[PDB]
Amino acid sequence: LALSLTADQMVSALLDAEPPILYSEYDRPFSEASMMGLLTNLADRELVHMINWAKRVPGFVDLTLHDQVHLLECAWLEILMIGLVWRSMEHPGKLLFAPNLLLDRNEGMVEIFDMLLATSSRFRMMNLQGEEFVCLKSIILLNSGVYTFKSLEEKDHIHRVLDKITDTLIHLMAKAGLTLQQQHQRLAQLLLILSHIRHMSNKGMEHLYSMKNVVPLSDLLLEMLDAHR
Amino acid sequence: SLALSLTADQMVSALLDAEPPILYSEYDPTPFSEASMMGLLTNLADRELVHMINWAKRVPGFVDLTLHDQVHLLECAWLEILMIGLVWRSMEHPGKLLFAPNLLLDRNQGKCVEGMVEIFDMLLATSSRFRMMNLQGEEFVCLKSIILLNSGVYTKDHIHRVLDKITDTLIHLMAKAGLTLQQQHQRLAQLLLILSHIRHMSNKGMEHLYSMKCKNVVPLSDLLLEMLDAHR
Amino acid sequence: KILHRLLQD
Amino acid sequence: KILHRLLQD
Ligand SMILES: C[C@]12CC[C@@H]3c4ccc(O)cc4CC[C@H]3[C@@H]1CC[C@@]2(O)C#Cc1ccc(N)cc1
Repeated sequence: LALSLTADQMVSALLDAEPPILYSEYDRPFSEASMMGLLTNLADRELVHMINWAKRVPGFVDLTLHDQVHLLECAWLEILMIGLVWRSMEHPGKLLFAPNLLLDRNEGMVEIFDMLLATSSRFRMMNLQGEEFVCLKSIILLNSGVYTFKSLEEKDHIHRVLDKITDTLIHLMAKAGLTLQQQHQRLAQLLLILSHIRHMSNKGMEHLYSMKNVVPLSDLLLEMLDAHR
Repeated sequence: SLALSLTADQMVSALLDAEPPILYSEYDPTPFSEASMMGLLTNLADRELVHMINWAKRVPGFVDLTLHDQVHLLECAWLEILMIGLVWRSMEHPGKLLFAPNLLLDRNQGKCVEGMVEIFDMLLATSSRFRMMNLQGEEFVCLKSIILLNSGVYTKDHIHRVLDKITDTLIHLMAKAGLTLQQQHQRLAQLLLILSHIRHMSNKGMEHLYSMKCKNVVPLSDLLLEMLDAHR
Repeated sequence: KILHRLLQD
Repeated sequence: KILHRLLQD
């Protein structure tokens, strides 16, 4: 089914599937544990929408439940991070976790914060478009866990969908007037950022393993934690 | 400065000529234990780092960078570069990792060290992916230098200008092999997305190397410890 | 796990 | 650091 979608049908399907931007419970005194509780509470509520967003990504439902679980267990934090970086693009030097939760740079979380800020500045410098963002986010979902999958094993179906999204990114850049050289360079620049997003996610998992201390975590968030550890 | 003026073939030839040699492990093997197998691997990694440092200086454009920037890029990418080299020379040995010509290990031997079977299966899968894709040596040296320049750039316009040229070099190779325009950008995307998994394997390996220093059983060299300390 | 039941819906 | 020496040599 996903193999029949044109480039515009691919974009429109991914745009229609976009989850909403949820709100934080931010108000008034703020302990470092209270600030983290707002972020983990927000991430938990976002996880429910991401799960239903994934089922709308073309090809994801064609997979086994076991592989759908595996792809989400590996990519859930990368997808939260690229969404945060996306909606923080128009706010230089600040991270927009929620519309009412705009955090500037001011224990160890400052390393993750600066890396997310640098990713947001890189997206802003490149003038990243929404149609490109939804493609990159769906690539992360399908690519982050494909290398960690017996012989029954059509994972070429994922690579077939991955190649379809790659054609979509090129179709987008060709519409923006970019030459063939500029299309290939921009495509490479976007995918190389996914390596840094993976790096931020791995460093985030190490911080999240340390938190599972006093700051409470939801049952779904703890299950996503046990996958990487 | 000077890298941007090369042609696509001059870039390939320069990267191929800069390739570090395949080093050997310490002979007289004796099966391996947890302490002995890790000693051979860390001894090998330390000797390869010396060659990697000189290989990096031969990557076009890398010397145009500040000493501080050269330090930062190598500190962030050294384990990814070791891994993509191991994966590359393990291609024609399916199910086995060619750490050295005299140190070919399979998944069974990775169980001598706890938690190493996960890294082993991840490294074996990457090698099978390259073998499935029929990865060429000209493409390999492009990917390896891309890791060097990209892995630390986010933590600078000259570096991204060199990355664009290596990208043009990648497309130039695929257009050489007869690949159509659609096959070129699809293969380009497939190769670059594998770098995300190589980043993941490196991060998992760094945690083991840190827990390895905190064990003090297998010795780590001062150079290898300094590269570790930069990730803490 | 919760991820399985939420994918079932 | 040792990395400084080898990059200059
Ligand atoms: C760096 C490393 C040992 C050396 C290896 C090595 C050596 C030479 C080379 O050309 C490439 C590589 C790539 C993989 C490297 C290992 C990946 C796993 C490793 O990080 C380790 C370890 C480890 C694992 C488990 C425990 N318990 C302790 C240490």
